[PDB]
Amino acid sequence: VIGIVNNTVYDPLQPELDSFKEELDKYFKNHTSP
Amino acid sequence: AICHDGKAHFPREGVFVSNGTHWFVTQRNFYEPQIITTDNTFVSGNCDVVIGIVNNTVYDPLQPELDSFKEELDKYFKNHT
Amino acid sequence: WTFGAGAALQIPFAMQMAYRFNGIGVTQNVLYENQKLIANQFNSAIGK
Ligand SMILES: *[C@@H]1O[C@H](CO)[C@@H](O[C@@H]2O[C@H](CO)[C@@H](O[C@@H]3O[C@H](CO[C@H]4O[C@H](CO)[C@@H](O)[C@H](O)[C@@H]4O)[C@@H](O)[C@H](O)[C@@H]3O)[C@H](O)[C@H]2NC(C)=O)[C@H](O)[C@H]1NC(C)=O
Ligand SMILES: *[C@@H]1O[C@H](CO)[C@@H](O[C@@H]2O[C@H](CO)[C@@H](O[C@@H]3O[C@H](CO)[C@@H](O)[C@H](O)[C@@H]3O)[C@H](O)[C@H]2NC(C)=O)[C@H](O)[C@H]1NC(C)=O
Repeated sequence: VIGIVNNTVYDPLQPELDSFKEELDKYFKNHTSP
Repeated sequence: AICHDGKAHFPREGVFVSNGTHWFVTQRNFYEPQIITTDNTFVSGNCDVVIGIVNNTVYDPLQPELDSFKEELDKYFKNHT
Repeated sequence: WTFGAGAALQIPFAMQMAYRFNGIGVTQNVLYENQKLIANQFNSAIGK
């Protein structure tokens, strides 16, 4: 393509994926504590 | 249109329909009732602006899947630590 | 337009307007938002 430009493209699933990662079971909150 | 969480959902195509008991959406030119869900409709604005809107839950296909994965992971790694 | 092909089918006028706007490739959300403005403009044009 000619004249294409730059900008990040948001993933609507990304925030939910991040929340799942954060509050999945106890990973990253209490699993890593020990 | 419909309100689920204070937001207005509208049919991508077809039309909403309810003979009381339940609400569905179907193609205009044939009576093909279908469960209203995220993919069927689309969001625009909030509830107050429109006239004549009503209420109903909108089911999400992704939620039960991630809930199955939750059943697998959240409540299996419980007491080993 | 239903009755044109045969049996007439009752519908809300607002629903018909939304379908027309879709026909011209316009989203019905704006129509619902501005129902008052569209109606007022229509009536004023009628008077004019
Ligand atoms: C007009 O009223 C009809 C009455 O049946 C509607 O039938 C639809 O049929 C499906 C299932 O075939 C319903 O979904 C489930 O239906 C089962 C049993 O079906 C019927 O019986 C239950 C009560 O035992 C009733 O609640 C259902 O609505 C059906 O009448 C239920 O056990 C489930 O809980 C679930 O309802 C649809 O819910 C049902 N739709 C409606 C609005 O009742 C038909 O859809 C109606 N037509 C339109 C355009 O809305
Ligand atoms: C669909 O859900 C909405 C949100 O629940 C319903 O709105 C209802 O509107 C009335 C009037 O606002 C609410 O009654 C009272 O309103 C005053 C002023 O906002 C508020 O201070 C009171 O606490 C009280 O809410 C009503 O609570 C509210 N909820 C219900 C269940 O009626 C709407 O009526 C529902 N049905 C539709 C859109 O068909």
